[PDB]
Amino acid sequence: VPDFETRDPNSPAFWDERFERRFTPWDQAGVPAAFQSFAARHSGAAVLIPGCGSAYEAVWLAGQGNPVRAIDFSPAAVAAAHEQLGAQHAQLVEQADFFTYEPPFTPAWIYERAFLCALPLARRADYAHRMADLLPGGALLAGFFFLGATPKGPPFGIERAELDALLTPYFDLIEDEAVHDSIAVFAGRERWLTWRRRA
Ligand SMILES: Nc1ncnc2c1ncn2[C@@H]1O[C@H](CSCC[C@H](N)C(=O)O)[C@@H](O)[C@H]1O
Ligand SMILES: [Cl-]
Repeated sequence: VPDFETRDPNSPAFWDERFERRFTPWDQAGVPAAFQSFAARHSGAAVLIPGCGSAYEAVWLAGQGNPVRAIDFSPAAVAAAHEQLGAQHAQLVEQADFFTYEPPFTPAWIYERAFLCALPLARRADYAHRMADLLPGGALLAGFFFLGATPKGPPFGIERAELDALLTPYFDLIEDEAVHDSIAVFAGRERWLTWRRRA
């Protein structure tokens, strides 16, 4: 809605400007219900959260005791995460490029929310390879996927068939659920998808 002077979503400065001016349409202001029920099913799982933004989910996982690393290449995003994490859990977030970052553990679960749809279309192929590289066979890429093409972006919507073309060479779809606490921008568009890394 506002007039931003950064336009390249590949740049951390792009996301800085949105956080800095308080224009963050994607922000849930909390932990989504489906994240909570999925995480309860995988209480021991080591979790990577790329493009974590405010990182509400990392605070929640800290309370459940999962190993977790949340990363965001945006300084303003990491400042937002620190506000949520406080000094107590600040070490769970790092300012890092998802496409460069090596986690200090092998993830059992990489949690997706409003990250794939933050990426320019040209970064989608990298996303798939990176997820496949990070996840061993049987491990999970699971979270909220923003389905259906959009005219502009971000958020860049993705057609179901294009998402298949991206992930099925590496993942089997094993869950596709309606979401019952979605915010306006994602209402009726996001779904919870669980992808299992192929062996
Ligand atoms: N290559 C990259 N590595 C790490 N973070 C990235 C990234 N590309 C985009 N991002 C980050 O992804 C975020 C998209 S906004 C989504 C934030 C959060 N996942 C939420 O659900 O609320 C921004 O904070 C941006 O800085
Ligand atoms: Cl986003």
